[PDB]
Amino acid sequence: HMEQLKCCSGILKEMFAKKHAAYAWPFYKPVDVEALGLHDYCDIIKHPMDMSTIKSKLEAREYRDAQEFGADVRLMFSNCYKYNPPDHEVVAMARKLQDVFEMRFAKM
Ligand SMILES: CCS(=O)(=O)Nc1ccc(Oc2ccc(F)cc2F)c(-c2cn(C)c3c(=O)[nH]ccc23)c1
Repeated sequence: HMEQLKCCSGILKEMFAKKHAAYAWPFYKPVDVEALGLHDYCDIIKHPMDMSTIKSKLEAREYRDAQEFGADVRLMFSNCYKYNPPDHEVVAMARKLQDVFEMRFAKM
């Protein structure tokens, strides 16, 4: 669990890395529903999640294990797939970032 949670910090650090920035940047912070004018976002997405919130939960030792960390990462992606139409550019970006996560998560 302790070394597992250190590995999860490594995965999140890679997701924040410069080489993935072109598709990862919309996931860096909570979706700003007000600034973006997404008036129905909170109605559709009951549990918003983003990379800064996951980073804070890891630092606060809120995750019991890798499975709990992985569930929040998958929630962030699931929210994006649920809210948006399948052809939305942000959905294409979420899948590219999910490619990064799934590889690392499966090999830990
Ligand atoms: C850093 C968080 S922020 O809120 O500070 N910045 C920000 C700015 C633009 C955004 O939108 C797009 C981003 C890239 C595109 F290629 C198309 C977009 F429309 C979003 C955004 C993020 N997510 C998960 C969604 C989503 O799920 N649907 C709609 C919008 C968004 C967030």
